[PDB]
Amino acid sequence: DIQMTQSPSSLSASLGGKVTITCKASQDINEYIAWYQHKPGKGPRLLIHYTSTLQPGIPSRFSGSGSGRDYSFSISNLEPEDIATYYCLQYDNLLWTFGGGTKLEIK
Amino acid sequence: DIQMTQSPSSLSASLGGKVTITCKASQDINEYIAWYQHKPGKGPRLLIHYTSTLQPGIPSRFSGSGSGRDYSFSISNLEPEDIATYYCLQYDNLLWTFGGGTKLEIK
Amino acid sequence: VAKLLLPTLSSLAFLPTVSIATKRRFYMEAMVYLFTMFFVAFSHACDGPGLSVLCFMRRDILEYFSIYGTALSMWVSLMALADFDEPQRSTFTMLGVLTIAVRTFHDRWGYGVASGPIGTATLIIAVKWLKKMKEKKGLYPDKSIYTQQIGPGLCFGALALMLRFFFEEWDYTYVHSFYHCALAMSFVLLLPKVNKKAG
Amino acid sequence: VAKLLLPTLSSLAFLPTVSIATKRRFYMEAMVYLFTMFFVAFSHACDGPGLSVLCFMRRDILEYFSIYGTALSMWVSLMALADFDEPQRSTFTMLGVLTIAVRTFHDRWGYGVASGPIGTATLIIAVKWLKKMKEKKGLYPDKSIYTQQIGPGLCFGALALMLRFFFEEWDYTYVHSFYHCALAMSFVLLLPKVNKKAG
Amino acid sequence: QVTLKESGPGILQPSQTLSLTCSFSGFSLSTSGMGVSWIRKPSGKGLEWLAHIFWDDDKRYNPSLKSRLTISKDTSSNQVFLMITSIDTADTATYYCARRTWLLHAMDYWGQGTSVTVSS
Amino acid sequence: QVTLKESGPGILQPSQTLSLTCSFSGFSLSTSGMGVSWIRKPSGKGLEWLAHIFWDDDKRYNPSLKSRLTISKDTSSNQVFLMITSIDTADTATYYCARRTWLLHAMDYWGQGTSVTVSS
Ligand SMILES: [Zn+2]
Ligand SMILES: [Zn+2]
Repeated sequence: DIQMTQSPSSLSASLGGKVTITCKASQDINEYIAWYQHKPGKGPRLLIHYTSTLQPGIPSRFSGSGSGRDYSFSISNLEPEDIATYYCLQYDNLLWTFGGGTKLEIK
Repeated sequence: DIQMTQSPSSLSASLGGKVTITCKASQDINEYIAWYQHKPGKGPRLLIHYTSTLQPGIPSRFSGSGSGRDYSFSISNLEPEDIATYYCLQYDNLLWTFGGGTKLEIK
Repeated sequence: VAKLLLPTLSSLAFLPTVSIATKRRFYMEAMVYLFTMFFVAFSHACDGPGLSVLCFMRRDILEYFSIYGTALSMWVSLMALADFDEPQRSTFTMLGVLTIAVRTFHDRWGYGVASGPIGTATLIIAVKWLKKMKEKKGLYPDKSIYTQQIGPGLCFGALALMLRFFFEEWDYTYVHSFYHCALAMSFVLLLPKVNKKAG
Repeated sequence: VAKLLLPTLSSLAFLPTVSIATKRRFYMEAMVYLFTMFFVAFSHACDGPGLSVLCFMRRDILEYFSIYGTALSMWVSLMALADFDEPQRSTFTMLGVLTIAVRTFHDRWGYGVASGPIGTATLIIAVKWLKKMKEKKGLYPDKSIYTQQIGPGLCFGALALMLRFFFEEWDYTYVHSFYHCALAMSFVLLLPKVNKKAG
Repeated sequence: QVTLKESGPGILQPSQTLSLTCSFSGFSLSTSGMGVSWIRKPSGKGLEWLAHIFWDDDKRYNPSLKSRLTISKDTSSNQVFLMITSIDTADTATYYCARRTWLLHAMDYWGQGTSVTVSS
Repeated sequence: QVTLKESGPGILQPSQTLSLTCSFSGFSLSTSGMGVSWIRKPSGKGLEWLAHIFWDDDKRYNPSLKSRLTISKDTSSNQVFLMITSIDTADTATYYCARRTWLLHAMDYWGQGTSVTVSS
């Protein structure tokens, strides 16, 4: 399989601030990264797929970028509703792997 | 630098037998491998360079092969005079590295 | 007068194509557009009564290389979209060069000179992508690539072939100038965002 | 009679070249030799009174593609020896195709059609290797590659150009047949032992 | 609407085989190109993929666990079943099922998830 | 013939700088393309490269040790000198000098080597 890594294991950030949750794959995965929000005690939501494309119904504050083993998830003007755990999903293979996940928290 | 690995750290072999001291580089080194014999308590000799070319004055029993991060040194009909420690040298960079070295010994 | 010069002046429509192709590390595709841009500009310059006296190569050469260069631009812009590995890349690049050369030589004014390469490039792409869809159990090029590159790229492709092969019956000043513009857009759009073999 | 057929029969001298080139994962170089082998065989077949009635393309095409194909074989056999990376590979491959095409079209019987590509390929090689010698503070291609590939490859290269450009004055039956044999050896020898981009 | 629901035993003894059910709603896995994935989260760990099942009745498993994973479906009862063999302390987790599409391959709807733990 | 000879203190205290001499014979390092390499073997370890010096008076060092390596030459006395700073227990070794050519870049003649150890 392909091991996936997220740089902040936890990220303290101010309400109305910005974050850049950064991710490294073990090898090239051709921009087949998707970013999830796991709200506590609930089913995750898909925010972003194919590195940058937002899911319909997502506010434009969330935005992903990067290509070739390094991808970046970013929340703009982050609300108290954004305090949740954020996972990347590598999906270039049908052998999927998630990142370790970032427990984003209020500063 | 480039880390170099030799598979047998020591190799017990019969007098008049054959050996295949096998070597893996950490990355592609373009057949710039050279094989040395360190006779005990003496200055080493160059046997083989650019993976396969024998040094002039070497018996044809010694022969090297391989390409692209995996090279093989081989002694044919090995004499009691061949009982010595054998090192590969990676020399694609001017930052040279030796293998861990094989202490070949009589069985 | 403008109605003689416009087929020459509009031949600079490929200058966005080469400046974009070089910016994206597509240096082979940049050569083929720049080569085409020069030979298409000279092919029309020697045709136009207002400036035909300037040019230094015989008509036989310019006619062949403006047509061959164009058909090879349509080829390498599509094999850039296919994005093969080695040694299939160099192989399918070479298949275009040799086939388009012989075919353009045999009959250059026959529409087959464009249709053969586009047909074969579309088959070679369809073989790769239908293998890759069956491998991933999903739409292989992301719905973004269909809606932003392939869709618009082949939309300008359909416009370019219609302007050249049909609406040439009505005009050669403006229609052929709009053909240069339409075809430059197909080359810009069918290129990927970056050369993955160089950046 | 044999003295008419030998320039056609000796055109199979490139069949070792393509069968060796494919065996070494050099599939682009294999195309260019196979293409050259076919067009050189037909170029002489249509020339020979014993069998000229068989052939199906006009002389104008076969003459151009036997000469262009030959000069491009000399090019890709040398850019295989240079062994560039990306995007310089595809770029320097394309530089040969476009330059040899235009030059062969302009004057094909002028010796410049071979001399330009060999001269430029030798300069492009000399720039890479003198950079790589200065980087390593040593003889860059191993003394084996000089004594087994480059030395013999260019030795048959010198023989091939001498047989074609000088000893054609004495004969066209045997001299031109020995030229096909000499040139097939240059293509076999100047290829590396394996395509490092494919195996 | 699209909705999923996981179900299972919740509590059981080690060295035992369990069946986890996922019921699907708003769509059917009979649809061409449609799939379901099963993902689990061990207590105090990141997410970990388990299994796939598809429209064509093809299947896939996490190769490190493939020796004790078995997945099946009943489209007549709008359900997928994942059976884990030889359950142990590492299987103290929340288990999820997620519906994957043909156009976006990354799973787009998850169920709420269910707890699984081994105890005596 | 071609011959090399290492020389040095043999024994010294830790936290001190030492000079190791290599005298060369049968050739001169004045020759275009010619070089000398210094390699060491710590007691009970594989070989480890240290330093280079060349015909053009260019130099190179093992980057992990580059902070305490200094190499120089005197072609008038047919000699190369390698100075190690801040000597420690890891420098308990046999030190070798090896002549490298222009045609074969891998060093083709070695000296017999000399012992170096730190003690009180
Ligand atoms: Zn035009
Ligand atoms: Zn011929």
